[PDB]
Amino acid sequence: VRARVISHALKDILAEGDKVIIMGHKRPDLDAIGAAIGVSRFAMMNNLEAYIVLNETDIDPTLRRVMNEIDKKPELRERFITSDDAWDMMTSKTTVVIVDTHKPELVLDENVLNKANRKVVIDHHRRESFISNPLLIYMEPYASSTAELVTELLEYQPTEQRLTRLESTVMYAGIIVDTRNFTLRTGSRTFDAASYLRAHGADTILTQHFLKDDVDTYINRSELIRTVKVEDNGIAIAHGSDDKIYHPVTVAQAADELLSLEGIEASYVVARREDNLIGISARSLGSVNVQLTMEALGGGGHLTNAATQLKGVTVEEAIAQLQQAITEQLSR
Amino acid sequence: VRARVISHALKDILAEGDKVIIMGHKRPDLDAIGAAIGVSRFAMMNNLEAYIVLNETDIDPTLRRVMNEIDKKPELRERFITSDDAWDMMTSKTTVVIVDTHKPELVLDENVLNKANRKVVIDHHRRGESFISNPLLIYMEPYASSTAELVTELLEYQPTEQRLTRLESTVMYAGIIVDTRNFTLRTGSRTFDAASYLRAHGADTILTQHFLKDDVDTYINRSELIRTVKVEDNGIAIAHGSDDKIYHPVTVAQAADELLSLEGIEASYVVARREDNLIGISARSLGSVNVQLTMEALGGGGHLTNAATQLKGVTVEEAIAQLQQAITEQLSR
Ligand SMILES: Nc1nc2c(ncn2[C@@H]2O[C@@H]3COP(=O)(O)O[C@H]4[C@@H](O)[C@H](n5cnc6c(=O)[nH]c(N)nc65)O[C@@H]4COP(=O)(O)O[C@H]3[C@H]2O)c(=O)[nH]1
Ligand SMILES: Nc1nc2c(ncn2[C@@H]2O[C@@H]3COP(=O)(O)O[C@H]4[C@@H](O)[C@H](n5cnc6c(=O)[nH]c(N)nc65)O[C@@H]4COP(=O)(O)O[C@H]3[C@H]2O)c(=O)[nH]1
Ligand SMILES: [Mn+2]
Ligand SMILES: [Mn+2]
Ligand SMILES: [Mn+2]
Repeated sequence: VRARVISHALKDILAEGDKVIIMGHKRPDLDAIGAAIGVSRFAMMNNLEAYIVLNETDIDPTLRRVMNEIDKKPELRERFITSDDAWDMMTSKTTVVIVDTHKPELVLDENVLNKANRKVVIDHHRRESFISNPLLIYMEPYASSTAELVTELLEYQPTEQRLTRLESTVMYAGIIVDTRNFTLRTGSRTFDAASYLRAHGADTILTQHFLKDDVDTYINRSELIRTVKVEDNGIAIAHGSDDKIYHPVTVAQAADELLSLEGIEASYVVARREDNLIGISARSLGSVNVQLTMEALGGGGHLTNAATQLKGVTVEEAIAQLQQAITEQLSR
Repeated sequence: VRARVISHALKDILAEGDKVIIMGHKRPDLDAIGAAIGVSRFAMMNNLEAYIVLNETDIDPTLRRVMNEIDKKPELRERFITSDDAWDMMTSKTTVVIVDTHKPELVLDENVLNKANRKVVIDHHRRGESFISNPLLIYMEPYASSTAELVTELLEYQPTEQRLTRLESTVMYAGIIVDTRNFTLRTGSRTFDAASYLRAHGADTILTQHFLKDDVDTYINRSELIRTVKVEDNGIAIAHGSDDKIYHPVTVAQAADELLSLEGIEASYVVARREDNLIGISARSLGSVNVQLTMEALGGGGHLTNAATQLKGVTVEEAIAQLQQAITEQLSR
């Protein structure tokens, strides 16, 4: 429906410009990069000239692995340009496309954004702040990702110049990342888009390769997990020893990983973050609402994803406050 | 369409028999069960009479978790019958459908098969020497992900008044997940089309996660093999269990497997006390390093990516040593 008209409607909004320039959000992830690459391709399909804005300093380790493939094995590189090159090349008929974000403060380059007279916003979140006077707004909160939304727009244009395998892989990876391998916000349309991409060469094992965790993170993550106590009621608590500082990501990951073990519906992981700060990551399948649990300990978030931080306490005191909160939350 | 043709042809063959009996392979997995279920929904969509064969001895831990949900929908629970119930109700007009196998000695009940007059076969394996005798229809597709994927396609072309239920599509979806290791093996656009169809009918991802939860204890175990690894610069990794401890062959195989999922690892070698006298080596590789050669050269063997060996007498630290030496060997040309 929307996806039907908006596709053709925007090859027109794009047909009316010298070039098209694409920007994601700062610290681009694979949804951002894949969505941009898609749109890149969507424009090329109408022989429109397209470039994606990326600076050396935006490219993190995960993205770095991607870009190495992009240099070693295609000609995808040459469509990536710096902020400067973007500015020094855009007129006022140049269409800027914003993918995977809607707040201007978050756009990869607010200057390249502000300069452009013709703005379009493709994002899959819900709407305060927002881009000024956009020629079009494709906001669809129920998609899994921006890469999904762009995938189903590709399916209307000149079938001629097809998605490369590699472009497909990266779009695919963005979907994998945002859905956690098809376990979150996945609808039939996610699978429709995954079908389309896989039809065009999307490599699942290369996708695995971009995403692989490292040894030390596994080891550190499992240190927390081997301490878990699971209650009959499905609540599970793991912890780090009070004398050891854990990186807050491996704590978040531990909490996630536990949701994949039998009998665990909600996970809480407690570990020293700083010299006088304890962190707790909470996670659930949706039966237990871990937002309430974190809010009652000074944190917050969403029903299945939440966290909090506590100062001055030892690991054991925070666990105590944690149990107090849980037993209070699930008294019946 | 081919599947449209097959769908419609199967409708005739099922309707002209007097009822349908559905049977997968021995120690059925979620795919065989998902597939059988889909076939029984297919039948119902044409007010045919369908039964799935399943004995209580034929239900592993995973499957029991699944039957636990099925018991809540009597309509669905009542479709499953035992080998006996099945034999005593077969006639000459009864049509038996084999799912997820094509090998007569792999069928769940050889007896029920042998009494079968009218037969159908749907599988995603490739033909071996043996084969179901004189089937009325054959829907094999060696490149598909699962029999659940194939059955799913056939479903798409039938009356939709009494649709595939939420619970039915969930089990079929689970079969696809097990067979493809969560869309990481032998997955194709058609696999995603099946998945989309299933998901459109309420296939529940959380419940599927439930069916497939790992054992806490076994996570921790596999964890302390992986915890031990040392990865050389060339991407060869070596993990070991203590020699005083003893590990399940599956814990070991899983550790070696799960090491490949880590960054910068081309090949894994896990080594742990397999008995009291014996030591075990599991070896895996992305596809580059030649774990076969390494293992063959230790009185073992397997395949380029998946090989292994056992060594009786030695103790781990020396088994590790024999590994280093054999590796150092094929490595330096
Ligand atoms: N009201 C309130 N809410 C809070 C507070 N602290 C955290 N939250 C909220 O609760 C969410 C829980 O994630 P986290 O456990 O703190 O843990 C962090 C972080 O450790 C985790 N994370 C970061 N990178 C990764 C990753 O590569 N993988 C995984 N599995 N998790 C990651 O996700 C979280 C960060 O993302 P967020 O979207 O911000 O998601 C946060 C955030 O929305 C707080 O003091 N007050
Ligand atoms: N020449 C020679 N070849 C050998 C020897 N041992 C194994 N092989 C061959 O190479 C494969 C290596 O797997 P494994 O590490 O020994 O590990 C074992 C076993 O631990 C593992 N396994 C057992 N259960 C499971 C399971 O539920 N899941 C998974 N992923 N693996 C399992 O699969 C392997 C056994 O099944 P196979 O299909 O036969 O797979 C074997 C077998 O084909 C040997 O001593 N000499
Ligand atoms: Mn993003
Ligand atoms: Mn996104
Ligand atoms: Mn199968």
